[PDB]
Amino acid sequence: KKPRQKRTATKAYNVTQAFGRRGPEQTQGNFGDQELIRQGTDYKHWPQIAQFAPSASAFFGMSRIGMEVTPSGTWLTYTGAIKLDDKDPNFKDQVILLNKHIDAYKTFP
Amino acid sequence: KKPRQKRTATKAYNVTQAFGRRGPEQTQGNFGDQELIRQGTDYKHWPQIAQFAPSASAFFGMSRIGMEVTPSGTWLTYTGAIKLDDKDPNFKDQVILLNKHIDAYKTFP
Repeated sequence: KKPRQKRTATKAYNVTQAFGRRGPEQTQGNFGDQELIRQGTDYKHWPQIAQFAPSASAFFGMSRIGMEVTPSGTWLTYTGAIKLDDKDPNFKDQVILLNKHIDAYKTFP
Repeated sequence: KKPRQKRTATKAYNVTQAFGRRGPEQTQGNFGDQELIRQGTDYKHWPQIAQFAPSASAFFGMSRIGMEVTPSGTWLTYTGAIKLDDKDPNFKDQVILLNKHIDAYKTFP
């Protein structure tokens, strides 16, 4: 189907199916509690997470972009940081929501 | 206008105006030669670059997401990698196009 970076997780094709298991390794995603993992973009608070994701123009404009070649193939690398607005009246709710998903897999039964 | 991560660069609002000057530091973008800097999404080969940009779902599914509280504010950190298809006949040209823009800023004021 679609290249991995263009996939959209849903209830029918979830975060694990599209992007693999959450874990600690540099190759793994770490974001998502059990609800977000099974629902993807169907998750009730998805829009509040998607407001932090970069447009294509911002992805290539804000990030440090590189190319790394490994035994698995050729990779476009990306790093960066998005500053939350502490004058956003939703700031405190945004922190709480991001805190619920970052490394949430560590607590899974 | 838009938050930084949702901005769209164009000739009318360019990569420097939207995302700041290219540079070597951690929250400095390093991507784009003078033509892409000037034109943003009006760049003639923008679709060949944007094919590698992640969906919101993939950005939060693939990336390693962190939160840092520093003297400057609260930051959402992100790292990851997007696999190129080395079997795509277009692979060689994709690599040339990306490398044209990665760290181009080092060659001009």
